[PDB]
Amino acid sequence: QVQLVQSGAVIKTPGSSVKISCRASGYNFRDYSIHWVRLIPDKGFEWIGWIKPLWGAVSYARQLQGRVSMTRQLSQDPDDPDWGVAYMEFSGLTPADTAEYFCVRRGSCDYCGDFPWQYWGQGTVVVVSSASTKGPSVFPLAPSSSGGTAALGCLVKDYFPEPVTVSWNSGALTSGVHTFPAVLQSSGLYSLSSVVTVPSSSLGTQTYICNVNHKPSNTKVDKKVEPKSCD
Amino acid sequence: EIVLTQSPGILSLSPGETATLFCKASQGGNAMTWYQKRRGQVPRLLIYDTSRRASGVPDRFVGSGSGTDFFLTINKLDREDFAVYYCQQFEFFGLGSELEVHRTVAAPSVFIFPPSDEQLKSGTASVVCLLNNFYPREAKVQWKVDNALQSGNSQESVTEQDSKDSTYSLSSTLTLSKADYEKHKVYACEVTHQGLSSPVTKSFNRGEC
Ligand SMILES: [Cu+2]
Ligand SMILES: [Cu+2]
Ligand SMILES: [Cu+2]
Repeated sequence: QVQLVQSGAVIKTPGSSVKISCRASGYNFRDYSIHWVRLIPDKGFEWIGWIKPLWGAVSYARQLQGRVSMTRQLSQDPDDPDWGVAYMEFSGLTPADTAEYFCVRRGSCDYCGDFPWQYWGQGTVVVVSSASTKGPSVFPLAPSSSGGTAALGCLVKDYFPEPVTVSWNSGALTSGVHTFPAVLQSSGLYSLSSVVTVPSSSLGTQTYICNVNHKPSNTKVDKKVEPKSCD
Repeated sequence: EIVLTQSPGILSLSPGETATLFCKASQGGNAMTWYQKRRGQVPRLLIYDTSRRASGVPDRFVGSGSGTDFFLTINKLDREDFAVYYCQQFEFFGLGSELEVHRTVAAPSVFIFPPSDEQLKSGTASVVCLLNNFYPREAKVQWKVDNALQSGNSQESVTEQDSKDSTYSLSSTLTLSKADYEKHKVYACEVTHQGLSSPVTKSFNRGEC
């Protein structure tokens, strides 16, 4: 059973480098080329390079030359050849390099070459940013001032890094809830909103609380959302 | 270098129908590879050597073509098949074709939310417009502040297609300084969508209940 297991997600500052590991098992590591590819938001896949573990020979994408350094650790016991670790170090990082990085390997086809990738690592998210960790401010999206359908929510603003999780009434409210994907603001901080639709007739009887969790800052907020106080 | 051009960008079909995806190569005579990427899932090899199915790939996936013109056909597609499909030759990739679920047109319910007093104390005003449970995903949201059309100061976010009712929801957030917010009265979100015979506007007046 061929398996490729990558290191975890990371935040990097512009100008730094990231070294991603790919721990391979289930076959003779010296006998197959390991490739690397990234999936870039709004731009798609970009091949990074390959490494042939036997001698460490490499080939890198021409437009990335200088930015990529691939290495490996081989088993030193000839009794135990069916594992290895491949590394891809990517330097000169900028926010444009925020992407999901994959180690990949060909399958069983002996004539198709090394680019049809049967086996994929699980991916490594790399976020390149100069921002510092920060918990979110949670503000109410108050139901409009009937008996019909009302919308209400929580605005989760100015946090870094992802992710935030949102529940309603400690998980008791799930129908009609939409928690939007975060947007990156010009400040370098993320923001999202979570909303729910409910019967208008319930606004005086039922309490609605959004439960916001931002583990990177160990921030936990419970915000009660109610009609705004009017004259 | 090779350029691979995929079409259509988005294909909208129902389970049980047949999907045809196209990938055109700038150079003829190389074999074609196809991958599936479900939302949030690791990419999966589907087809190699133009028509060969990879491990575990059911026979309803058929890779075909030759020369420069290549096709992926998904016969009697399954709900698990809604995904983005990519073609590849060597280091070169298509930009993907998304298969999404077709359903009847549904106009969005639209809601507008003023900034909270709590936030305003901080010097910033976020105004939010919600478009709920609509199909298809294409929508136009225009912010107006005392009827002045806004540009450059809003951001949108769209949910994944709903796994049960195949709709989308969308938020647009307008960000203003407190000073700018207090200079004007009428805050409006104007929504254009195929399900609306004419655009719908939701608005509030600053300082008014
Ligand atoms: Cu909804
Ligand atoms: Cu499938
Ligand atoms: Cu004005």
